[PDB]
Parts: sequence; structure tokens; C-alpha cells
Amino acid sequence: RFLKVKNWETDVVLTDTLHLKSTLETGCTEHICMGSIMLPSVRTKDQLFPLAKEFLDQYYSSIKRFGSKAHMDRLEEVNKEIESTSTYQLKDTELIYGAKHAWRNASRCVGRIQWSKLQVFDARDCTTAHGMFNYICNHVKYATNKGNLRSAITIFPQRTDGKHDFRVWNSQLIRYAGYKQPDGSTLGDPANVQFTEICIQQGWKAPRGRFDVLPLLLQANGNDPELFQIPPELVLEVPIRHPKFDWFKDLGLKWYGLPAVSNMLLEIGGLEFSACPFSGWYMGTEIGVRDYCDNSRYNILEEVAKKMDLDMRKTSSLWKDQALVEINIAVLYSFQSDKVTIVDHHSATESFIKHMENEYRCRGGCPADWVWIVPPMSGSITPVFHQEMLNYRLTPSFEYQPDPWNTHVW
Amino acid sequence: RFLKVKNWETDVVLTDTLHLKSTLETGCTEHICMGSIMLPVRTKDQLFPLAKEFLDQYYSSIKRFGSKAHMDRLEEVNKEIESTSTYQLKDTELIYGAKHAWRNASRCVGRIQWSKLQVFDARDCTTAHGMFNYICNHVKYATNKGNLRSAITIFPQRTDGKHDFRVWNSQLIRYAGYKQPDGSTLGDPANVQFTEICIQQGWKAPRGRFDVLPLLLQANGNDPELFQIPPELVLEVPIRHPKFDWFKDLGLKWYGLPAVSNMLLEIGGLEFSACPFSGWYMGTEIGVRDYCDNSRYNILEEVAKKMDLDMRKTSSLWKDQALVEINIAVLYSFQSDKVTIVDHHSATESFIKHMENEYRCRGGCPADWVWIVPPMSGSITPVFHQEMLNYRLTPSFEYQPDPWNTHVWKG
Ligand code: HEM
Ligand code: HEM
Ligand SMILES: Cc1cc(N)nc(CCc2cc(CCN)cc(F)c2F)c1
Ligand SMILES: Cc1cc(N)nc(CCc2cc(CCN)cc(F)c2F)c1
Ligand SMILES: C[C@H](O)[C@H](O)[C@H]1CNc2nc(N)[nH]c(=O)c2N1
Ligand SMILES: C[C@H](O)[C@H](O)[C@H]1CNc2nc(N)[nH]c(=O)c2N1
Ligand SMILES: [Zn+2]
Repeated sequence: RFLKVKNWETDVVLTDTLHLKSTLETGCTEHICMGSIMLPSVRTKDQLFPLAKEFLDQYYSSIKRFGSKAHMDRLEEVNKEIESTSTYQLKDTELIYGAKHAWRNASRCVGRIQWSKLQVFDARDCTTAHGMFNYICNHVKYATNKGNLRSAITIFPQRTDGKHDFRVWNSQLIRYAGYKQPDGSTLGDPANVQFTEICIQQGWKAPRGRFDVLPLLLQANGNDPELFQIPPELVLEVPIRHPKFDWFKDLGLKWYGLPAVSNMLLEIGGLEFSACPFSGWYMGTEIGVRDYCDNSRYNILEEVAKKMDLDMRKTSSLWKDQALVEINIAVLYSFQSDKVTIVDHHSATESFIKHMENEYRCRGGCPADWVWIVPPMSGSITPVFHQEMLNYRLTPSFEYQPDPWNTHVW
Repeated sequence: RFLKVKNWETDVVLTDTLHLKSTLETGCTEHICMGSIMLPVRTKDQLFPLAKEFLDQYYSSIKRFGSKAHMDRLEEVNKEIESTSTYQLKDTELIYGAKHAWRNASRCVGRIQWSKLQVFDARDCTTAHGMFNYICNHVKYATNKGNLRSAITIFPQRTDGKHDFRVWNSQLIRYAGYKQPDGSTLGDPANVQFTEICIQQGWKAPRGRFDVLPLLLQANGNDPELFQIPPELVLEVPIRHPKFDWFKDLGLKWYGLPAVSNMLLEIGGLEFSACPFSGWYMGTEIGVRDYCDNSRYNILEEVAKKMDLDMRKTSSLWKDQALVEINIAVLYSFQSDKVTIVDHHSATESFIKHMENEYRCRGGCPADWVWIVPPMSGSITPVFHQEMLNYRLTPSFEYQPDPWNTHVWKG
């Protein structure tokens, strides 16, 4: 009930008491652990007020005014607003707090040492998809900051009846298109083949290239989604070169500077924000390990190993492993050269350990998903590999939600 | 009930029904996942249900469920439990049980081999000297001059918990570690405490970097006794690199035979507290964990020095670069000496094929993603992208306390 986590590299033991404030399910039971499952598969008036109460209780505790004059008045005011309107509206201060804590609670995020520095853009006055586009251009420009990346979230109006949802149809604000070739192969990003089709079906003029920045597909107020092209000059991209292999340029690789997730749902006080794009800066392995080397993505390992003249006949030569390191050297080198913020997996995981220790000391815990926190290369030489972690669900939270094309009454 | 796991690289979806036959706890609840946490005698009372469940599984596997042989055995074991408070396994049941404890080991990526286990029945052993003889023969058999063969040796089961057989070594073959007065460590830092016990028990330590530890063996709850494995039985591989001539001068070697000796084997409710088992290494166990953990031999710096990598900031990935070269040299060295070893690419590919086969023919394959995924290059192996369900099936291998923490010394 007062659980312990151990670091097996340093023998440091921390005691977790924050998990007793956990709420929703993990997907696990005493009979089966689902820790490696990627996704374990509107609010009536009752459901809504305790969620509001739990949130306002922790907000007012955080500002040292729990059980106080303003606390009771706010609880009473929101109660009245729910009885009347069957929902309520957050004060600006509560919305900023809720968003920073949604990030703080993201158990799959290794970069949470930064959680308190989030720039929150209140877009709750937006009414149309052209407005959403304007809000998102300003987000992209603020966050990019000429390569000195700054964390940001832009929060569009909350769900109401459920038929008037705001949605960003793109999974991320900035991603490359994917096209099926006539000969059967795939050009561009194979992960984005279906979404690219909906872009064309809704009218996109695809330039069928390999690194075509997809257009935004924005849905305001439950209406039909509309296409917009992000101003090219707002999309910072990095050509990938290697500090040793001059032939690395001829691979033609590039990637964008801004990781910006736009398909998640932000829950604060029982209220649901279905369109809440947020951005930070990349950890190098996201690009070089997953984006470039997954067999289901750009899958460049075999090409890179051939230019390195490695023995690709036997897996035990570790040729895949060697090329993988070099690819990830080049990504870091490229971003660092062009002065685009990026963090390597050693720096990011060391920061998370210090963040964990801070959260245990000052908060009593830190929910953490080891399966996602440990980087996809060189796992055991990063400090998080040796760190036991407890995973549990705290609110405010970012949650997955269904892809809108499977939901939208067109 | 059904449960589905997906492979996110291939979109293959498998359906788990075997989890319905799971038993003990995972440590998780609907409110917390303990999937990354490393760790967690019987009466006649709870024992016959455990025996019956096991015998039902045994007789089902041989297509004899409900047979007269099945019903007779259940009656026989029932009466033996009522009159003696325990029971003895037949040889055939012991072999079946040991194979299935391996098959059920959710942290083991090498389980494609589970049906080819050599089982050595040491239940007639009575003294530590007899344990030593059995373990030497296991080491010789399993080593097989480098053509390694999986084996397990099973010593007498627990009775009242005051007469346990135990192998005090966590593994049959391991190198000593010695803490120096200046705070540095010579040899394997993970073995400092066990080395100190051996020294206190009378072991004369060579005090080198790669000294094979002696066996410390406990029979029938008596005080443990020290034994030196004959050095001609301990096969070792000097580590060199196929391109770097200077690698041999690091002075590294490793033993060929991985043999776990601190775990408890549970079959049909019986507890075998001494059951050493051995297979062959996956390269990353040595080259990633043994050599490169900060808490182990920790050679990343030396190797990176001699490669003349840019060591000033971590974003040069000098650690990742040195890590790959070390694991190449381990694989190269074992293969050149014709000692069995498997790289993490081959091992994870085989495990996926094993897992898919188990879902087909058995309805599932319990698997611990946190342990299955190798400690380098995780996502370029196919297990990274495979969803896995973790649950406990018996027969099983379990952790048990270290004996020096529980042993009542005789003096
Ligand atoms: C500032 C630098 C940041 C770094 C270095 C970072 C790092 C990461 C990484 C490596 C992942 C794994 C993603 C994947 O493997 O697909 C992740 C996941 C995640 N991050 Fe962070 N992140 C940062 C900022 C943020 C911000 C600003 C937010 C929210 C305001 C956030 C929320 C999340 C969430 C919810 C996930 C889980 C995503 C999912 O389930 O797909 N991150 N982060
Ligand atoms: C035949 C070749 C084998 C290979 C390649 C193999 C591979 C592995 C590896 C790499 C690990 C993780 C070790 C660690 O990280 O400490 C492991 C764990 C394990 N293996 Fe296998 N293994 C083999 C044979 C066996 C056999 C013969 C048994 C039992 C009869 C077995 C049972 C287990 C168990 C119980 C674990 C979990 C150990 C723990 O919790 O510390 N393995 N295996
Ligand atoms: C805020 C943030 C920071 C960061 N460092 N990383 C991310 C994830 C980014 C991301 C993930 C995926 C796949 C998610 N399953 C595809 C993308 F195009 C993308 F940008 C988000
Ligand atoms: C049967 C078997 C096969 C294999 N391929 N691997 C193992 C693990 C072997 C092992 C693990 C550890 C660390 C345990 N946490 C230390 C050792 F000395 C050792 F031999 C066992
Ligand atoms: C804390 C974490 O569970 C611990 O470091 C685990 C992670 N995964 C592992 N995986 C394997 N194969 N072996 C290990 O010892 C560990 N250690
Ligand atoms: C099946 C498995 O859970 C899946 O491949 C996960 C593993 N860990 C991950 N970790 C991160 N950071 N991102 C991912 O997409 C995944 N994918
Ligand atoms: Zn779990």
C-alpha cells in the first residue's frame, strides 16, 4: 500500500505513495499483466461533479488555499454551473494548471522534467477551421522559435454534447506523406498511407514525393474537416548528414524539427478537450531508430549498411547494430549543426532519473511506463533500464481517442 | 474469454486462451502495473489440489485423461499425501514438469528449445559431496566440448523447510569479486558478497580478475561445504575482436556455460529448492550486461579510449559505438572457438516463431516483454513490436531467498 521502487544500478530505493490517488484502470489484473499492450481497449451530470471536485481540490491544495474561502466558493460556483448547464468552464488559471499536470502525469513521457515550463495557448474562443489553422500556425511558429524549441500546447473548445467536437485529423501537426507505388512498394512514410488517401479524397493536390509535408485537416464544431497547407517557411527541416561519411548526404534524408502530437484527448476536471496539439523537441532515437529504421517505416538499414560495406550475410556480424548507431550519430549531428534543439537518449534518460527523484521527494511518486521510457536502442546503458517503475493513471491526463474518420458522420 | 495481442510491425493478431489456466499473482492490479518490478512449507491441505491439477495436465499431455492409469495415480498420490503429508513424482512426471517449468518461464527468450531438455534425477542425493559429483557431471554433459546441451539436475524436494538442499551459488560458474580498501573492485562487482562468504568458509582466493568461484553446497539442511570445480571442466573463451588487434590486450575472457542455480522448481505443489539448469548464452548477456553495466566489469571507457572515440559529450554516441564493437567481439570469439552462442537477432526471431506456434497449438505463450527485449538495439529486433501477455503457469521456476539470509547455522 506504500510501495517501493528500486534502482538496481545504484541501489537507491524510493517509496511511492502517490499511486493511492490513482483512478482509472491500468488494463492489468492480479492474473494478467498487460504492461506491453499499446492500447488497452458524454458525461452525465453526476459523473461530472466529483471529477470537477477532485480537480478543484488538488488545484486549491497546490496554491496553498485548500479548504479556504475562495476554494468553497469555486466549488459551489462550479456545482451551480453543472446543475444548470450540464457542464462548466475552467478559469484560465485552472486550464494552465490542468494542462501542465496532464503532461506531468503522462507515464509514457521521458521528457517530463520540463513539465512546468509549458506555454499554454487558450484557443477556446475558436469557432471555425480557418481559426484553428491560424491558432496552429501561431503555435508552430512560437514553438519552433528559429530552432530554439519551446514546449507549447494549444487548447481548442471542449466537447459538449459529443456531436460538436473539434478535431485535428492529423496524428501529428508535421508528418510526411505516404504513397503506394504501382510496383507494390511504398514511397514516403508507410505509416501515413491511409491518412494521405483521405487528404486526396478530401481534395489534396499531392506532389507524390518522398518527404511531402502533409496538409492539416481541421474539424471545427463537429463540422466537416477542411484542408490547409502550413506555410512552408514555418516548417523547420533538417537535412541529415554524417560527420564522417560524406556519402550520407546522397541518401537524401531529411526530417522536421518539431514533434507535435495532435490526436490525443486532454481530460481536465472531467472536461474533454478533443483537439489539443502539443509539442516539445525530439529525442534523437525517435528519428534515427524508429522513423528511419523500423521495417514498417522508412526502413533504411539495408541501404546504409551497403554503403558502409558491412558483412550483411550473417546477423551475428551485428551489421544492423553498427549502421543503427551511425544513423543516430548523423541525426544528432545534423540537428546540432543547424542549431535545432534535440536531446540524445543518454541526456534525456539521465534527466528523467533526476525528475523521478524530484517527484518522489516533493510529490511522493511518479507514474512511469518502463516499456515506453526505455529508449529503443542501447537500453541497458541508459540509467532508466535499471530503474524499477510503477505505472498508474493520474488525472488530468492525455488519453488516446478514436481516429475521426471512423467516427465522423460525413 | 478471449484476449488479443498485436504485432505492430506485421499487424498479426493472436488470441490468448491459455491465460484462463493461470494461477498465482502477477503483482499488478487494475490500479497499478508492476511489470517492471524485478521481484515479488505446504500442508496436506493445499497440496492435493496442486497435485491433482498437475496430474490432470500430465495425463492430458499423454492422451490418457480419465484413464485407469490416471485415476489410479490420483488415488495413489492422495493416500500418500494423507499418510506421509507429501508425495513422490514418477520419473516421467519429473521430466514433464521440468520441461514445462521452462516452457512457462515468461522471462526466457530461449524457450523454442524447451522440449529438448536433459533432465538429471538427483533425488537420491544425500550429502554435499554427492551434490558436487552430480554437478560436475551436469557441467561436463552440458558443456560437451563447446557443443552445449541444455540440462537440469534435480535434487531432493523440500520436506519441512528445515532440511533444504541448496546451491548457494546463484550460478554454477561465476567469477569472484573483491572489494579493495581504496573502494575499487577487482573482478566481478556483482559477486563481492558471495566471494566474501566463500573466503570466510575457507576458500583460498587467487585474487585475480577472472577467478572461477568454488561451489558452496548444502545438503539436507546441513551447513554448506566448499568444492572446487575441476578446472578442466570449466570451458572459457578469451575475447578478441575480428578487426581490432588491441582488443585481446584488454585481457578479457568469459565462461561458456550459463547455469542458473538459485531458483526453485515447483511441480505439482512440490518444491525443488536445488535445481541447477543450463543452456547456452545469448551474446548480449555477456557483451552488454556483464561487460558494460556500470555495476559490473564496466569496460565501455577502456574500449572507447582505445577506439579513440570523441568521449567529451554523450551525443557522440561513443558508448553506443563501443557497445556494438564489444558484442561483435563476444560473438566472434565464441564462434571461433566453436562454443555455442546465439546473437540477439537470431534469438528474438526464433522466439517470435516459438510464440506464434504456442498460440496455435497451446492457446498462448506467457511472456515478459521487459525481460524478452534485448538490452541493446531493442527496436530492430522483432520482439520490441510484439504485444505480450504475462501470467503465471505451473509448473514454474520461482525466486527464493538467498540461503545465507535464512540458514540456521549448525556450527
Ligand atoms: C520537451 C521535450 C519532450 C521530450 C524530449 C519528450 C519525449 C518523449 C518521447 C521520446 C516520447 C515517446 C514517444 C514515442 O515513442 O512515440 C514521449 C511521449 C509522450 N509525451 Fe513527451 N516529450 C517532450 C514533451 C512533451 C510535452 C510538451 C507533452 C505534453 C504537453 C508531452 C506528452 C507526451 C505524451 C502524452 C506521450 C505519450 C504519447 C503516446 O502515448 O503516444 N511530451 N515524449
Ligand atoms: C537453451 C538456450 C537458452 C537461451 C538462449 C536462454 C536465454 C535466456 C536469457 C537471455 C535470459 C535472460 C537472462 C538475464 O537477463 O539474466 C533467460 C532467462 C531465463 N531462462 Fe532461459 N535461456 C536458455 C535456456 C534455458 C533453460 C534450459 C532454462 C530452464 C530449464 C531456462 C529458463 C530461464 C528462466 C527461468 C529465466 C528467468 C531468469 C530470472 O528470472 O532471473 N532457460 N533465458
Ligand atoms: C510532444 C512530443 C515530443 C517528443 N519528443 N515526441 C513526441 C512523439 C512524436 C511523434 C510520434 C509518432 C508516433 C507515435 N506513436 C509520430 C510522429 F510523427 C511524431 F512526431 C511528442
Ligand atoms: C539457462 C540460461 C541460459 C541463458 N542464456 N542465460 C541464463 C542466465 C544466466 C546468468 C544470469 C546472470 C544474471 C542474473 N540476473 C548471471 C549469471 F552469471 C548467469 F550465468 C540462463
Ligand atoms: C528494473 C528492470 O526491471 C530491470 O533492470 C530488468 C529490466 N529488464 C531485464 N531484462 C533481462 N533480460 N534481464 C534483466 O536483468 C533485466 N533487468
Ligand atoms: C508492443 C510494444 O508495446 C510496442 O512496440 C511499444 C514498445 N515500446 C515503445 N516505446 C516507445 N517510446 N514508443 C513506442 O511506440 C513503443 N512501442
Ligand atoms: Zn501489469
